[PDB]
Amino acid sequence: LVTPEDVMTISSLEQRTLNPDLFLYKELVKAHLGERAASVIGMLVALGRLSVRELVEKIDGMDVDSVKTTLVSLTQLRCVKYLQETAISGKKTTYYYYNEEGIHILLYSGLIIDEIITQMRVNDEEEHKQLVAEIVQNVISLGSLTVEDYLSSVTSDSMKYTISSLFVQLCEMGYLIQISKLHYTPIEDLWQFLYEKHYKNIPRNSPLSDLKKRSQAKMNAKTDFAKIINKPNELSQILTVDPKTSLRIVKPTVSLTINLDRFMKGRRSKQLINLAKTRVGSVTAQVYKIALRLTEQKSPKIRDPLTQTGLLQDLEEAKSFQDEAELVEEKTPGLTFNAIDLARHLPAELDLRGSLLSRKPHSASLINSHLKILASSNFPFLNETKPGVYYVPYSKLMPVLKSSVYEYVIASTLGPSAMRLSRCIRDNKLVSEKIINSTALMKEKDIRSTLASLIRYNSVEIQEVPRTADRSASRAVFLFRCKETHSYNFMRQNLEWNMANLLFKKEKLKQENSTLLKKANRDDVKGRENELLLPSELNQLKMVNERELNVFARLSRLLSLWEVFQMA
Amino acid sequence: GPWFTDGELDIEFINSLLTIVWRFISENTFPNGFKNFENGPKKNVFYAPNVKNYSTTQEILEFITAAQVANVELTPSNIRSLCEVLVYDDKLEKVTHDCYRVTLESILQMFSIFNYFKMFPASKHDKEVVYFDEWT
Amino acid sequence: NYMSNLPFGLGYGDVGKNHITEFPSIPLPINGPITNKERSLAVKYINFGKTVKDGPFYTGSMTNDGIERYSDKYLKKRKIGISIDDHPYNLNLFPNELYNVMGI
Repeated sequence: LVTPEDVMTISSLEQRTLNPDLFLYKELVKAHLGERAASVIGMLVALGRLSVRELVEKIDGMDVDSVKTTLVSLTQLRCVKYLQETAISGKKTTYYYYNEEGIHILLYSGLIIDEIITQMRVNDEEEHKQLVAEIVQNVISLGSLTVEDYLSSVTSDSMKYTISSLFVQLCEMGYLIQISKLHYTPIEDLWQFLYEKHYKNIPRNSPLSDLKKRSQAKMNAKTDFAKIINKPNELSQILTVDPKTSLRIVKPTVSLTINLDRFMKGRRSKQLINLAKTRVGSVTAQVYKIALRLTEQKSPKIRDPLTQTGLLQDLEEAKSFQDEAELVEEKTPGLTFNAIDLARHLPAELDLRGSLLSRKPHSASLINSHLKILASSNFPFLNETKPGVYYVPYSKLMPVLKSSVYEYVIASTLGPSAMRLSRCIRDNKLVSEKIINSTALMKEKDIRSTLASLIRYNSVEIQEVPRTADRSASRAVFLFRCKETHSYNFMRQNLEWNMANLLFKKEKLKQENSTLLKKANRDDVKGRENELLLPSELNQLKMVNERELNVFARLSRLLSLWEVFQMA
Repeated sequence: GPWFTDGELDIEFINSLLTIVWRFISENTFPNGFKNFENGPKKNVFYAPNVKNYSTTQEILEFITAAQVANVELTPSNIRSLCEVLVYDDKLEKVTHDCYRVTLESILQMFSIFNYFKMFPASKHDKEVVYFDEWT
Repeated sequence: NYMSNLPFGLGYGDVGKNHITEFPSIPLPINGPITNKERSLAVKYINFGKTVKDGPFYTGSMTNDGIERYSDKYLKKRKIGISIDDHPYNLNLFPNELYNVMGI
């Protein structure tokens, strides 16, 4: 029998009570930056809005200078949002939020550099690959990197010349967007500042009443918010200027911050292409690998255009947001392409010749045929507004993609009868104790055993059926439901908690191998680990290094699971 | 029908039905069937869009009745019940007019989450092993 | 007496032990064999974070003898840490409360 002292030390029972959103973020900041910044960000998660004095009176650290230093480090890491709220009757002071997405630059760092290496059209050259890796590593380590610092830093002018050359590309691609006030304030506070001005702008005694003045105010606020959000999300105003007898230059005074949105567009394209690689054979899966790549650069917002997180969705006539989202998806002409547009970007390796069998050389007919089969596929990959020119829809692809990914996660978690039952519970709305038999015809014993093994999560919702006025589930039989929203919720807590567990294990192994790792990460020791080292200590360092390579590999494999459930 | 037998749902008998209805569609849908996936991923061929690669219900009824494997006559409603049973377990994809298609079946039978039989557990007394039931 | 209540499908041997597994066990499939790309991903993970800790972005720190040994006289200094205020930053991204720490 397991000792209570034995558990909670090897069983990790005290970690099972940790909220994953606090746990993972606190662990990431603790591992990367420091303990004080970790405490600051953890307290910011525990209490969303707080001033510096709230930190002083809620954390062990009460010094003003020290909390100033740690908070400015956190802000420089793009992990903290601030706003200066003004009380007109006295002195005003600023508050502090926390940047949810800013810590992904820390988390996605290895993936971000992996895609900065993999994506580029010119990657065979070893020097170019290494320097772009270094430049992205520097920009993510420093937050906002400036060419004013970098160009003076580099010693060779020709090397300096390539530096200014890569940046214009990095800003067009979207990997480098001009950081501004928009990356440090909450969405709903922006919306409230844009919502109150237009209520104060109305002169009195209008013929309209509250209902329609509020309608026009929210309409104008939506318009101006869309303008102020669409100006800096895509822009080239930094790079537009060009001096006389010189190459195009970006503004050197401004700060360049590595972006995240287009990188996650690329990751989503990678996961869709991986789906295709699993779904269809490599003859046309290799074709699909680039079919999204010519639309991923200007792909629209993934979950919310930030006009849905800062305000209540809707109460009456609620479908407006989905309607306008799909309306813009159909209106945008750049996203739509023809086969002539895709023929110019196909690589030489792909042939597209033996790909089609019409009956039981970059030819624009055949790529169009792949495009027709993509749009005719059961999963709505493409839509055809006009003959020949198609576009990628997201008004209906997102629910089905979420269902597929969650369902196959449940399948990998449980047994084949269990995935079969979930499939029935999904396709058959509101199944019952006899509808399961009529739609399954499997063995009721294992069906119910897997059902019980599946009730534990937020997978299927139970119901109480009162035969009398008083509600007793024992007196009369009960039915089932779908309630997929709780299921999509669960795949956030469990996966985030697991990622936090991986980070915890890594940091704890670091804590118990501190001296060995310090003697490892030394300049003269580096590259010379097999000489000035004892036999047993060298073996220990080797095996623990393999162990942390293993934990990073498991971390990387798990990182292909949560971004999908982070969409809307 | 025959699925009711001795008050039990015929573990062995019903399973062999679920693995004979799809088998015909797996050689019928593809230009060469499953041998087209035997040469390798990069050498398989696919049908053109306008071709009627889909199978209808009458064809499956005729196949399952001429095969004489169930030793029982099947109503079209009964074949719809069978396809309703197997529309589950990632089998025949549901298309309008009762049409079915299979895409990664050869990959299953023989991170890319949709196929994990090529990825094996840690299989070791080591640590850092993740479990989906650890959180509950 | 609460002991006669038993469903027909349930037995008597299974009940009474309870306890449950110390940790629920379902071997996950995300622990698969390593690749060269995944090993290099682990490597680049290792260089990152270490990069920020060898940089000035730590803010976590919380033989200290009052007498200076002759060895410590004319001895190599450990390292001149680049201060938080030393590193140039942009004023417009940072709050007014945070201006006083930087060397302006």
